[PDB]
Amino acid sequence: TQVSSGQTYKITNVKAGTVIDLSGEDNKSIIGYPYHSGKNQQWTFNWTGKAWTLRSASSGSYLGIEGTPADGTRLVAVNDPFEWHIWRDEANENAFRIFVPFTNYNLDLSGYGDTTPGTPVQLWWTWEGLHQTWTIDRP
Ligand SMILES: CO[C@@H]1O[C@H](CO)[C@@H](O[C@@H]2O[C@H](CO)[C@H](O)[C@H](O)[C@H]2O)[C@H](O)[C@H]1NC(C)=O
Repeated sequence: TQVSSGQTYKITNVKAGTVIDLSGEDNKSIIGYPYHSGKNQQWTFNWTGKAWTLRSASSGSYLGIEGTPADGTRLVAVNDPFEWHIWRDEANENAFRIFVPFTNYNLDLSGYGDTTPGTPVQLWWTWEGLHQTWTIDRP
């Protein structure tokens, strides 16, 4: 399936198999969680003209970040559209990396893709670890 502006997707960690999930505990924290077709596990993509924004299908908040980009920066739901660069992974072209634009920081399921439900999604410097790679497909 092709990723296209206006469409809504789930985003699955290649290492863990859990998906990017807007925590039901606080409707703010971004975690890895097993997929149950929740709307808090579905993200509406928009191409702005220069980057992607990801809108929570349940809350209407956007996938964004907790502070300035760094190793360990938490992802959180934010009010305003937050722009991402999204590229195919170089080794596995069916998967993707999601970067803060013009940085080397990409989404990373913490604990090296810890499968535990509630594992935070964070930024980390880009490297080959598969917990930084994600499939994007229909809910
Ligand atoms: C009423 O308590 C909340 O119930 C929700 C439904 O079971 C639950 O939502 C899930 O949260 C997890 C993360 O903890 C994940 O986001 C799932 O996709 C959600 O369905 C809340 O966690 C419950 N707890 C609290 C404290 O609200």
